Amino acid sequence: MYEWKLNDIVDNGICAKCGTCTVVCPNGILTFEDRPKLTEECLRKGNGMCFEVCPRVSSGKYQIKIREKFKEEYYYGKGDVEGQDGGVVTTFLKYLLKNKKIDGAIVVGDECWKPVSLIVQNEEDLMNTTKSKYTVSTLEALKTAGEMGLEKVAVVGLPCQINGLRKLQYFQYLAKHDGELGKNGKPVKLPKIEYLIGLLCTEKFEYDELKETLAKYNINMDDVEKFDIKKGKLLVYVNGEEHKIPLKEIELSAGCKMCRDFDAEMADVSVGCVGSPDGYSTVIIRTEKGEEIKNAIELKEGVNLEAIEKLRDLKLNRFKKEVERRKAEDEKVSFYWTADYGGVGKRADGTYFIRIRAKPAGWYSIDEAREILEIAEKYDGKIKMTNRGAFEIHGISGFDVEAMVLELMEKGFITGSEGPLVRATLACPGEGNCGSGLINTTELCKILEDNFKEHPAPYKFKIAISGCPNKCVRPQIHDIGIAGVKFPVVNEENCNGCGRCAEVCKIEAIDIRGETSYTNYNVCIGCGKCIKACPNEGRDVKEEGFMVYVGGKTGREVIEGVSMKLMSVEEILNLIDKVLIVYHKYAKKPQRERLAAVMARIGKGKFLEEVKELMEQN
Amino acid sequence: FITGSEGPLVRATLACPGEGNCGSGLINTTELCKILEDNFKEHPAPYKFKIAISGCPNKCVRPQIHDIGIAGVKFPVVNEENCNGCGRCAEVCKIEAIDIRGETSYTNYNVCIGCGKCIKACPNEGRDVKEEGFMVYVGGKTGREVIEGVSMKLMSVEEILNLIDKVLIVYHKYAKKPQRERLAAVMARIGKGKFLEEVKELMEQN
Amino acid sequence: FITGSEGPLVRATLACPGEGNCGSGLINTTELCKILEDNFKEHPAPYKFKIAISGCPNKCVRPQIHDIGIAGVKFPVVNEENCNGCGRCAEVCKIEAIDIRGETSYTNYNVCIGCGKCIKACPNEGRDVKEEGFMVYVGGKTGREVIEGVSMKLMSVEEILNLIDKVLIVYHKYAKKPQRERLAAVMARIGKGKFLEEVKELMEQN
Amino acid sequence: MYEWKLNDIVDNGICAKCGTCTVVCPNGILTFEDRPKLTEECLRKGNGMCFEVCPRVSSGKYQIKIREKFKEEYYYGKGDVEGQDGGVVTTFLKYLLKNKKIDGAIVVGDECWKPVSLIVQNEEDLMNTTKSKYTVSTLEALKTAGEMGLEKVAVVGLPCQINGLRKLQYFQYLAKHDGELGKNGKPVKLPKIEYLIGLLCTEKFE
Ligand code: SRM
Ligand code: SRM
Ligand code: SRM
Ligand SMILES: Cc1cc2nc3c(=O)[nH]c(=O)nc-3n(C[C@H](O)[C@H](O)[C@H](O)COP(=O)(O)OP(=O)(O)OC[C@H]3O[C@@H](n4cnc5c(N)ncnc54)[C@H](O)[C@@H]3O)c2cc1C
Ligand SMILES: Cc1cc2nc3c(=O)[nH]c(=O)nc-3n(C[C@H](O)[C@H](O)[C@H](O)COP(=O)(O)OP(=O)(O)OC[C@H]3O[C@@H](n4cnc5c(N)ncnc54)[C@H](O)[C@@H]3O)c2cc1C
Ligand code: SF4
Ligand code: SF4
Ligand code: SF4
Ligand code: SF4
Ligand code: SF4
Ligand code: SF4
Ligand code: SF4
Ligand code: SF4
Ligand code: SF4
Ligand code: SF4
Ligand code: SF4
Ligand code: SF4
Ligand code: SF4
Ligand code: SF4
Ligand code: SF4
Ligand SMILES: [Cl-]
Ligand SMILES: [Cl-]
Ligand SMILES: [Cl-]
Ligand SMILES: [Cl-]
Ligand SMILES: [Cl-]
Ligand SMILES: [Li+]
Ligand SMILES: [S]
Ligand SMILES: [S]
Ligand SMILES: [S]
Repeated sequence: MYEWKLNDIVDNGICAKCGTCTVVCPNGILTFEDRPKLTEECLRKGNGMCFEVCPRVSSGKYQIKIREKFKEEYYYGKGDVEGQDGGVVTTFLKYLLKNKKIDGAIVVGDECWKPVSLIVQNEEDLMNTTKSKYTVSTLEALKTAGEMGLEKVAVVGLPCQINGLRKLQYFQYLAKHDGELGKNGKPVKLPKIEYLIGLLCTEKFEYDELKETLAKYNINMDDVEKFDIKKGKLLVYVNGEEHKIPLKEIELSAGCKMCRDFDAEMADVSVGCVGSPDGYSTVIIRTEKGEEIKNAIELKEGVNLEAIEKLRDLKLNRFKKEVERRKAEDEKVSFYWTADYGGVGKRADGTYFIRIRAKPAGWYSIDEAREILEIAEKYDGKIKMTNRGAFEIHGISGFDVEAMVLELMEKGFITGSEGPLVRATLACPGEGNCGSGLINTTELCKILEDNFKEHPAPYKFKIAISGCPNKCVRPQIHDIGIAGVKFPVVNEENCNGCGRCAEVCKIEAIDIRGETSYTNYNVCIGCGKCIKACPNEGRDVKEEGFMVYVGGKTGREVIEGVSMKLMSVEEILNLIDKVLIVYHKYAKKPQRERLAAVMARIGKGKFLEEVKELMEQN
Repeated sequence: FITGSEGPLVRATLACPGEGNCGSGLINTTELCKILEDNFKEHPAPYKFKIAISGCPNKCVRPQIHDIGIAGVKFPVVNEENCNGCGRCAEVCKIEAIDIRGETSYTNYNVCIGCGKCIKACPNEGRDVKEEGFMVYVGGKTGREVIEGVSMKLMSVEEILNLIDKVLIVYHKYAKKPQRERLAAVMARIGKGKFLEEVKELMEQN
Repeated sequence: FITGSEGPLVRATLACPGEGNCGSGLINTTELCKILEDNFKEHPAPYKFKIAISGCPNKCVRPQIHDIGIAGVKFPVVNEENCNGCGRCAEVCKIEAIDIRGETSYTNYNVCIGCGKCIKACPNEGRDVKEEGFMVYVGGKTGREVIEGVSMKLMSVEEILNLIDKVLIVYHKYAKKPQRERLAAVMARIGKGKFLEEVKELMEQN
Repeated sequence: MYEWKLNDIVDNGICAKCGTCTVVCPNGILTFEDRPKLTEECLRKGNGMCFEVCPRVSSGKYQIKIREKFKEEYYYGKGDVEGQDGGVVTTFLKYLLKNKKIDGAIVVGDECWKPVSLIVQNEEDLMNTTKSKYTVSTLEALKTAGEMGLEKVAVVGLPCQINGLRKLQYFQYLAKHDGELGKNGKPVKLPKIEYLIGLLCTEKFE
């Protein structure tokens, strides 16, 4: 009926039926019935925020996870309400409402097992939403919460819903622009999602399919008191009886076959039954927001982690079997999980490139280079050497990306230097390799990489380290630049005006006069060459070390960083850490505002003064 | 294998993956790089001489600060009959050159860098090509000093070959300090307009 | 009295006292300013258009960031038979372009800006005139942005009048936003080399 | 009454009743009856192109005249049709139509001495517009010509109308921006005003 880009996901059985896309539309022309659908013509043909938040187009997982910095602490517990298992989810939501942490909760109730998305603002309304509904649910109450103007909500969701809503939270980083403007010039109205409470999930069903399946076992769904999925069985409690149906005999919603995420790995806290005794819920705490559940539930340790891990593996194997089937039948596949990994980019022709983060100063062992070539050959890749000294492998099929990246990681290689984060530090050969080198660039590069590699930033962030003021790797137009320097001072007792030093100074900073020489320090760049060329011990070291620049860049615009001063390695590490903090503080446009643009916007002195203050608190 | 790219001569030409490889690529950077290498590799110059070719205005290989720089460009012009003000193109323009107004859109050509992104993103055939080709810069460098080359104009491959040949001749004519004076230094010394005028004259005799 | 120097037109030309008034002056700034005013005062342009004339490279009236800039210059060349390496000239060169060596001296022409002071300070007729005249810059501004104009070359007063006339014509031709696009913005938009090439072609038809 | 800034001119007896303001509105919410009138709410409260073309707010005459570079040659004559005086205006308009110099003429007819602004495209319709109508006239047919898509017109106007239409021609120089965009994101549709034929005038009556 209407042209809509996501029809590619929905019409080919890849859609998770999570409901994320239908809550973000600023024109309100999307609704979720049995699937996402347009209620009228979209002038963009679906080229917009719906498509951009869809977790089955692209997971966004790597860029989200490096920001959330997930932990993984395993507990089990029970609350004080009768729930599906322990009543933990509802008890936690009651605690968050009581303590004014949220204005409401987005939860799933039911009308005779037909799920309904609800915005609940009080304990009484929350009590109708306990228990699992094992059929397609939506997130539509998020739109209602936004119409009501609620500031903050918690959302309970299946893994696919958690993944969509993490893309919503991180939209500016993943889509690289602000939320889509509607016809009236304004973005969609939605509450802030303050807590993401995830459910473990192996599958959900279409309501009609479940009801028909039950009818085959002479069960009237309308009469069921409770459903459960335990140990490969659908449990059905009706008329005071427990009925078991093997899950193998029930058709799952088609999109669950394309699913990889069992335990809602991106949630603040994930809750399930696997791994914990009956009557308790398993609780996997991953973030500081999730850590607040400790205040709501008396938690215990002793989870059966292997029971959880086996379901992770079973779900992954199901996904792999379905992808292989689609490959064999030439059916549509959306390679949404390529974004689980750093260093993966999509080429113009729909295959991918994999960037191996450049090693310090571009040194590679022969064995290392041979290993890269062997992996490239195995996957039909083509070698491209980048201008930061990285191997980049081109032409990789979406079907091979994950396997190849994992093989590279097993051999010890890090894929990365892509996306809004600290890119591979670029250093020259430096002292003891290049005859002009004044500092150990390789080791400083290794130190900077060890401390900051792949650390997130509002936009790409690039560091360069040159061994001398020739600045071959261009530190004076990098976000942070370091250049080795060694300034001379003439020794009056020894210099005899022989004249040799002036000959090696290409910038002509030396004045040979009578029986002596001078240095013009308004021109001298501290290359140290005159000190090394003098045969008469006529030039001593005035000052030497690591010269530092902050706030430069190339690309669309050339900006020279602000010259700072000579700094020690400890000071440089402090500086980089605090620059990243102040950049985060003031950046307003992820994936658009480089550090130099933030400094320009707020004032170079103001930005540098705040960095110095944080450094001194360190 | 050819050992080289050292000393006072035309160094290895630096090109990105370009069109058909990078999703942003607008020109065949590899083939143009091969052409420039075939014509000028290891040709002597008063000092090191570096050429760069970027596939689009993101300029990853920094052509705007090379002795000679080329950047692929593709400028848009809105088709008033098709554009409906949907708003999608403005979302892909990171430098915010696009004005969405009512049922149409506009381009601010004092900001637009000709990346072509809006043309590719439009779902309604609302943006056509205004102008496209190889944008050329002359007289930049990095190293001890950062100098942005003089923006020239769009040029054909044949014109670029003529230009590079003539730049090298005029550089040799006016350079006085081999191994110290880059092209940018010679242009600064004698006047950028004087230098480029003489290059143009030699190109026309060609 | 003429009321003016306001709106989108050629504003009052700004000149320093120059030769015979300022001790550093090398050219007759008052007369050149009078000539430019007589030829172009209040002439329309797409946006304000400002000319400055400095008497020497100190550039007190800032010709290097004006729409058209002129600076008087006088470059030295050492008279090898007369220079005795006394050292006086180096003392008056604030930019330190002079190398005193043994019984002679040298000038670093990658630094010398042609102020002529060494010629005047030498007591031994050791420095003669290498080159002198009106150095010209095109396409600078201050205000909301700082832009340095493109260095051209030394020009005659006859050539400068031709240049200004043709710059104004090419500026009109390519300007799209009256009262918003300065000359520098038009040059940036279409390419500095492209703009200056068109100017030269019109100058040659004159 | 709908808020409209040009009410400061109309309500204080300064309005010339030329009609210029009511032809430029890109939303078509201005009409001219006995005076300029808003037919619905203006979101800008009249802060826009109507006010910016009004010759009684600011003449713009200096910036216009330095561009038009008016001469002043005096003649008298008669055409070949019966007019007010010599029939010169109608004859000239008949010549411009016949030689395809314009697609139509904006002229003032009458219904029993009530003036009516007309867009005429042939000699037959032009002949009903001879003679002076000494009461308030408008320029409203410019809007019709714009709706019809006519490329070029001639306009006959009283001095105040000529002054307003010169501001329209020079809008970007005087208002310092492009023509106002309507709610649909597009500017007003008007023909290019290729000829402005002014009438001498000491007064008009209600
Ligand atoms: C591979 C590489 C070019 C090369 O030929 O070597 C590259 C490749 C891309 N760059 Fe870059 N950039 C690469 C170095 C650069 C550099 C130079 C550097 O980093 O030393 C710059 C300018 C220096 C700087 O940024 O300070 C650079 C400035 C950009 C920009 C403009 C950024 C800006 O702030 O102006 C973009 C576009 C954007 O980010 O919007 C971009 C975007 C890209 C993308 C990801 C665009 C795309 O996919 O549509 C390109 C991937 C194509 C591919 O096949 O890999 N690339 N890019 C370089 C990889 C370096 C590495 O190993 O990590
Ligand atoms: C290998 C390399 C650095 C790297 O880590 O990758 C390099 C290495 C040297 N550079 Fe460079 N330059 C290298 C790229 C650069 C660049 C970047 C570029 O070319 O894209 C620049 C600045 C960009 C530019 O020049 O426009 C650069 C600016 C210099 C300069 C200063 C030139 C100037 O005009 O300011 C010198 C010293 C000199 O020429 O006096 C220099 C001198 C040198 C010498 C030959 C100095 C020496 O031997 O004492 C270094 C050789 C050391 C070695 O181990 O190879 N190198 N050098 C780069 C080789 C590129 C290639 O494959 O051909
Ligand atoms: C009087 C003066 C300032 C002063 O204290 O001396 C001046 C006064 C105004 N300038 Fe200016 N500008 C004056 C020299 C400058 C200069 C310096 C120069 O011309 O040497 C510049 C920057 C140099 C340049 O333009 O290259 C300058 C850049 C501007 C700008 C920004 C232009 C730009 O392209 O960025 C504006 C605003 C605009 O044009 O939009 C402006 C606008 C104005 C206006 C007309 C704005 C207004 O009326 O709202 C000011 C009139 C106020 C008044 O009381 O006169 N004025 N203005 C200067 C008169 C010079 C003369 O005698 O002709
Ligand atoms: C379709 C589905 C499949 C599941 N599969 C597994 C599994 O394989 N293994 C496992 O360990 N656990 C699974 N669970 C989770 C488990 O059944 C319990 O829901 C979980 O342990 C929480 O129990 P509780 O007593 O603490 O929560 P309660 O206090 O009972 O609260 C239950 C919460 O679940 C939410 N909810 C219920 N149905 C839906 C739905 N369809 N979509 C979104 N939210 C919903 C409600 O909004 C409510 O907040 C699944 C749940 C669902 C809905
Ligand atoms: C209100 C008014 C006052 C005038 N006062 C003087 C005066 O003081 N001194 C003087 O020398 N001449 C004045 N004239 C001009 C003069 O009356 C003749 O119109 C002029 O000489 C042209 O005559 P014509 O035979 O060549 O033109 P014609 O061929 O007769 O054509 C006359 C043209 O006048 C236009 N026209 C008529 N009435 C109006 C109007 N109200 N508004 C705009 N356009 C109109 C018609 O469109 C037509 O094209 C005045 C005209 C008007 C309308
Ligand atoms: S208006 Fe935007 S969010 Fe809505 S369906 Fe269209 S592209 Fe999607
Ligand atoms: S996976 Fe979710 S966000 Fe994507 S099309 Fe389906 S319901 Fe929409
Ligand atoms: S298996 Fe669960 S988390 Fe996955 S698509 Fe299905 S309902 Fe969503
Ligand atoms: S920056 Fe200096 S030490 Fe490093 S490769 Fe270049 S010349 Fe050698
Ligand atoms: S510093 Fe050394 S090389 Fe230089 S003039 Fe003195 S003695 Fe000679
Ligand atoms: S340290 Fe280098 S730049 Fe400085 S005087 Fe010595 S040779 Fe010259
Ligand atoms: S310059 Fe453009 S085409 Fe080339 S790699 Fe960069 S983003 Fe791609
Ligand atoms: S050019 Fe295309 S993407 Fe942009 S507003 Fe117009 S129809 Fe939409
Ligand atoms: S071509 Fe690029 S810079 Fe220009 S308007 Fe389009 S997206 Fe923006
Ligand atoms: S620019 Fe030179 S001649 Fe003019 S006042 Fe200044 S120092 Fe004197
Ligand atoms: S040029 Fe003159 S002032 Fe300079 S060292 Fe020679 S004799 Fe002395
Ligand atoms: S002309 Fe001036 S800048 Fe040049 S060497 Fe003489 S005193 Fe120095
Ligand atoms: S919409 Fe604009 S032109 Fe029309 S009355 Fe309003 S301000 Fe005036
Ligand atoms: S444009 Fe003319 S009719 Fe309108 S307010 Fe001004 S003088 Fe009056
Ligand atoms: S005297 Fe004539 S030109 Fe003046 S306002 Fe009246 S009608 Fe217009
Ligand atoms: Cl998912
Ligand atoms: Cl970040
Ligand atoms: Cl040579
Ligand atoms: Cl003009
Ligand atoms: Cl008037
Ligand atoms: Li010396
Ligand atoms: S990049
Ligand atoms: S180099
Ligand atoms: S000004």
